[PDB]
Amino acid sequence: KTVVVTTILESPYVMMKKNHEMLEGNERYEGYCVDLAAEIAKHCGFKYKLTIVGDGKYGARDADTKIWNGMVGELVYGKADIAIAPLTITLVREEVIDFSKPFMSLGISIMIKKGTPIESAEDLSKQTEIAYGTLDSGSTKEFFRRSKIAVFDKMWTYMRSAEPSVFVRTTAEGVARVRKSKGKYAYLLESTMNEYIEQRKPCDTMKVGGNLDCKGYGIATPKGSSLGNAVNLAVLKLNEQGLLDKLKNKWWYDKGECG
Amino acid sequence: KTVVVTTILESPYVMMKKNHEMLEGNERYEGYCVDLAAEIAKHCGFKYKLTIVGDGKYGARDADTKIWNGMVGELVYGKADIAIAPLTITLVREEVIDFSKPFMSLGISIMIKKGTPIESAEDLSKQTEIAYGTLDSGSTKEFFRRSKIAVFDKMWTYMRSAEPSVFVRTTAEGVARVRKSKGKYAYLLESTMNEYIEQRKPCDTMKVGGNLDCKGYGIATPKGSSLGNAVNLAVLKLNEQGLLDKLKNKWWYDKGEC
Ligand SMILES: O=c1[nH]c2cc(C(F)(F)F)c(N3CCOCC3)cc2n(CP(=O)(O)O)c1=O
Ligand SMILES: O=c1[nH]c2cc(C(F)(F)F)c(N3CCOCC3)cc2n(CP(=O)(O)O)c1=O
Repeated sequence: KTVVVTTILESPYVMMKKNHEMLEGNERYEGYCVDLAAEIAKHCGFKYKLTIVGDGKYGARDADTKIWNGMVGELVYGKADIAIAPLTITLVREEVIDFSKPFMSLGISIMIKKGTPIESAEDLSKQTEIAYGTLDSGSTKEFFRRSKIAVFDKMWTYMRSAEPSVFVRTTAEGVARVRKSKGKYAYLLESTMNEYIEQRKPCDTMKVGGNLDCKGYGIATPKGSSLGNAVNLAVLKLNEQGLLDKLKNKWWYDKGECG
Repeated sequence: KTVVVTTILESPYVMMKKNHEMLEGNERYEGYCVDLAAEIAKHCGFKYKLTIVGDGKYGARDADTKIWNGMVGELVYGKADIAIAPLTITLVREEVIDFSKPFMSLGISIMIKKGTPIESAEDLSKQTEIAYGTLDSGSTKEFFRRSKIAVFDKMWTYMRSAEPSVFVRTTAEGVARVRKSKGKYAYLLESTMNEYIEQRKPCDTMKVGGNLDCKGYGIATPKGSSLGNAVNLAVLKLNEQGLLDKLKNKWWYDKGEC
């Protein structure tokens, strides 16, 4: 009764150890969610095997085929018993899977090259000298579109029609575009990923302002899992105990490069 | 067999009906959490008695006595089986009681008298001609103490050492102070209460800006309640079904006045 854990390769949640070819099983991996899985496993009392989600995806309905992909699909279709990953708690996913209480809280945020005279989304909306965009598809792009909040709809008005296109294909593209643009491009992305980059060499980016919305990552189990309650109580206790905060400090700041 | 529901009189969550002296039992009360209690009950299959928390409080641990007051205390000390109320999910409360998934999302927000040239917290930070404050003790002032976001810490720098005192003794004081100052005082309070007041006569306040943090209201049960699981699944399904949004629309906007 070894529990199959599905997860995803995304720094610093799960990463390959430098010498991973020499190692086997769970020892190939390290990261925030590697450590979290061990704590949850400990608290619930199960042995487990970490597996990387086959298709590299978090989980969406292939839009017109009704079939779930990513880690969600691995749970609904019985290929994994638990997902321990930065998986966003959403209502469409709650229709088919269960989430624990959030193990991390995050939201959309602004990344700038340090010295950029921007402090907030309002600041970006009021001005055109500094360009700004988001990933070229995903929740952050989707959030600005369907927002009705005036500051956010003005931002969508600007980004949708800007030329050259202010959207980027990957997080790495957005970040390179911030560092290369002399402080005249700003990037909208998840605060956790933003705080992670601000601790990476060459330490020239910074997160500014408060977050623009409220999301959480939760641990997911298939509906009717016998683990659901035990997992939820583990997260609650790990959160109360400060362990979640200690793991965040370890992988973001202890293992950081800019402190 | 009848479960005791503790809740609090807080408009529009639970309110006395116009003719409450004429009625008995659960029919004396009405509101968002009155209707929610009915849905939770329906979904979980229990009869229930609505009772108003004896001391009118939400729940805190007296530092000197270790004793909980309010609805939290009524759950932990066995006076109630469930709280169905706008009770904030917090880490100190989760140590002693269980919360369902949130049935409502809210945050700190800015209430303005209409016509005040303020649109955001940053705006308030850059200026002093318009004063601004919060309740004189509680989570919102507390959030400003420990903030490290630049705009929010500059605000706290200002508010702590301001004269006359920008803090107020009750929400009625803060709201009356917004209406009394023709737009030269701004009040920081929960987004839900802010949106509620903006739909009530005399329709002179409004919520401005986005929320400053992320909080949630949850249904609470004593630790080890057999209802904990049923309630959580009920809230999830009511949320999925849109009932929580419909109840918000009903008590905030359908029954609004502006
Ligand atoms: O559940 C989800 N969890 C996610 C977790 C992450 C992060 F932890 F930051 F890695 C990200 N990153 C966004 C930045 O580029 C790399 C991936 C995306 C996620 N998405 C897709 P989105 O919400 O459309 O962006 C989900 O759906
Ligand atoms: O659980 C809690 N739920 C609360 C719910 C509300 C309301 F908004 F009415 F629903 C309020 N306020 C009274 C109305 O005007 C401002 C907000 C306070 C609450 N508090 C104390 P706080 O956290 O110090 O603010 C709690 O502890």
